[PDB]
Amino acid sequence: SYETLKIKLALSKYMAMLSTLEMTQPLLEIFRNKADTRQIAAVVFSTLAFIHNRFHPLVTNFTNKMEFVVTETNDTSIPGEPILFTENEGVLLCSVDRPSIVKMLSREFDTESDFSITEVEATQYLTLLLTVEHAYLHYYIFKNYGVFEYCKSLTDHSLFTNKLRSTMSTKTSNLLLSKFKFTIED
Amino acid sequence: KVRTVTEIVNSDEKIQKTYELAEFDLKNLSSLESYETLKIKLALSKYMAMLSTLEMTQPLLEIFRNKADTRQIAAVVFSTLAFIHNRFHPLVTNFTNKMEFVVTETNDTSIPGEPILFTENEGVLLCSVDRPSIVKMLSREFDTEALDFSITEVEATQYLTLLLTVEHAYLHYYIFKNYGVFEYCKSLTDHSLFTNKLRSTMSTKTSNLLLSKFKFTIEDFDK
Amino acid sequence: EELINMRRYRNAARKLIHHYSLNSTSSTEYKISDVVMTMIFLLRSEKYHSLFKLLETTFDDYTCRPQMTQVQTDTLLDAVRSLLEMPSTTIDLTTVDIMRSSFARCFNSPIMRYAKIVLLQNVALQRDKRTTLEELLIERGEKIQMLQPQQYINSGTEIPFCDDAEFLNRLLKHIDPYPLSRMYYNAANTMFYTTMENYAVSNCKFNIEDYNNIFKVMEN
Amino acid sequence: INMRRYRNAARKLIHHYSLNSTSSTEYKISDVVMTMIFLLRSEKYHSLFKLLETTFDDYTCRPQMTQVQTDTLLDAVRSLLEMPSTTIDLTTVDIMRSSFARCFNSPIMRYAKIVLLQNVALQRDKRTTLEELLIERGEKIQMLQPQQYINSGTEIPFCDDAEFLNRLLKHIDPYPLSRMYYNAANTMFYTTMENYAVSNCKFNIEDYNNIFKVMENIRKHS
Repeated sequence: SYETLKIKLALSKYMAMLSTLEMTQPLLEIFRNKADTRQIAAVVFSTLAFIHNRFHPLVTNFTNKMEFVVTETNDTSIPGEPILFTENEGVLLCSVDRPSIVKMLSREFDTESDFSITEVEATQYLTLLLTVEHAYLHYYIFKNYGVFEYCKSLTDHSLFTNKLRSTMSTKTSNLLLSKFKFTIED
Repeated sequence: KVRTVTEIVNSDEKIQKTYELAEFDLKNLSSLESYETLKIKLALSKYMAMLSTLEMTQPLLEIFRNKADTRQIAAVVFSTLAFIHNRFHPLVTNFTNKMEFVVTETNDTSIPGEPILFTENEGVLLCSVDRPSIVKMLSREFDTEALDFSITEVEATQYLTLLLTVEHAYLHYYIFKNYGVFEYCKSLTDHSLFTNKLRSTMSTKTSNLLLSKFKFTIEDFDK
Repeated sequence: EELINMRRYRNAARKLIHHYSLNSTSSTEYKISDVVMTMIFLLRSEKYHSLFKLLETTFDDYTCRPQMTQVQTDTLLDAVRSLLEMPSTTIDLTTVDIMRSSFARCFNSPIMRYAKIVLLQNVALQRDKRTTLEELLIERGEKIQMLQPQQYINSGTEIPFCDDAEFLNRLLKHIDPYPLSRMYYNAANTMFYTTMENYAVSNCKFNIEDYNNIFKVMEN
Repeated sequence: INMRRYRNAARKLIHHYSLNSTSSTEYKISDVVMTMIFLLRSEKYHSLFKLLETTFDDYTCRPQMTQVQTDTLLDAVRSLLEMPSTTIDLTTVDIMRSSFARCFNSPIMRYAKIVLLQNVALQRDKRTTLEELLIERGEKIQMLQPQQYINSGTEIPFCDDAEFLNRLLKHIDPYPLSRMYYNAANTMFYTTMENYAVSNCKFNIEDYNNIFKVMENIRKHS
């Protein structure tokens, strides 16, 4: 359908962004190694900018300054919240669990010029992007709503649920996450 | 026992699967501090119970002191070794070979680190021990801990500490048994090889060293 | 003491003591025996022994009275003069205080320990199956923020409007006709698997309905 | 003149340098000074006090005590540790003396110079080596028959009532944990390097570094 067409189109454009400026890693996932510093942030920052500009094309250049911490310990760990971002004083600082990401991205997966591509590994992009989407929710919340409701929502995710911003659409229709539905069974 | 359902942009039904409750409680208990503490304490309890069964084991440090009777010393050694054998694997509960054992009374036998010495010839496996230094090792155990049955923590301290060195010896004996004199000597030159050899050892149960660190300042590790 | 070669030890101790004076600092050098000798000498010299026992105040938070007769204070300062050359800069309470400060800055528990191995504690779990992630946040306290943050890529700012056909269209040729649905299914599976595991690890447990709300995104 | 307090410090210092020094940050230059003063006061111990003060890089005409005088000295030592259950060999005390020599020869200041070494002062003008351990050898073992073997209390015993053993366990639950190790295991089997008392072949950090790489495997392989 036209829907599938546009979905794979957005997928392909995600591959285009993945054709990143640096894209220097021999890996698919630098995260495989403890050593990296810059490429982590490169990927993250880039993906965030991409998402935001998709949500609206009305941004020139994505804010430049930011700072980061790697997190790799149970102390650092926050179940449910693999990635975190705040523009404190307007200055973005952010954190991401290397092990928590890797240990499950790498998990076993179902299986039902050559220049050829593999579904599951592509899907890694999808899943990670979903995590970024979850983050962005709260991000955009706090962007216009105060610390009180921000912090509250960080647990009451339902708070933003069943409240529009402009409309139930609010261009969310133009976001891929809208196309999915789920329920935990009894 | 749980199930899961998911849906799509299209009306084309859903995907479903089940997931099993057990693993999650299993893992949280596998990290449950109290659980592991209980495990190690249970091990120590088992050992002390075997001591009680062993002719109602008498006061330790003096029993080891005084040169009174080699018999009880040898019995302690043998029983502890069998206990470790059983813990690491109950599957092969024991080992037949009889032998006498050597006590030695002189610094001139001093082996640094190793207090206990396996040896063999002519099919007569044997082991040997310098009591004096070990007596000193046990003696003076302030155990400051500053920071009805008379079962004090104090002598229990030694009752534990023995086990560590006995385990260390058990390693060497196992190595020799599997590979004999050449590997045994080449190893007891330097313990460093142990893991590189024993990578196979996916044993069902775990060594004592739970505290996961025994380190001191980097300095003086000079090239 | 017969043994202590009183004259020699006196001379050495004096040379050490001078380092409290601004001009003298013992050439930034000492041997701890040098210090040790001085207290002994003062104990052997009663003219000083009084002052010495008083200067036990130097290290001791509680040693006895400051208030002594004017004559008594002179009885101390004169002994000081005798010990020293007393060429100028006449002995005074200012000198006394400076001395005391100098000892405070000298005796500061300088180390002599040798060795002792170190352990660590590596189990999160404490007895609460109930734990909310909220109170776990209270635990975390953003304590990590005490730890230095790390610069971003410092690329400046950009939006990659990467219009393409050279690579893009050949990518499009790999239309990749796969059950996108079931891959999404797997993705969601693993994502809740991650969070479920991490909850278990924390010993936290939660209302599944909250997760249902979290997922509940789409409308109209 | 708090002779009492000074002694109280001194005894701690004695244990700290001798053996089983479970204490931490025992060192205090003022306290050791109080120790020296206590020694001076100890007319009966003036022999030891003079011996100790003698510690300098000269040490020609060591005390050369008659064995009787050494025995009385050991009596003093035990009476002053007040833990007399053993009389340590004089050589340990001389080694602590060498440590005190290091203390003297120290213009060392606010810098946190932990001594961070086992003192090499046990020498008898000899040299020693690891493969030479094979030459230290068990020729003696070959010269000795093992004392005996007998079957009595024979063969394979096994565990008693779990419930009774839990009864006993309840006495164990109160006690702290792992501090027992940090006292006994740490101190004792660090200081086991004392075995280098045999002409001091050097210690080797390297094999002691086994510990992490060996224990890790438990977690590494679940």
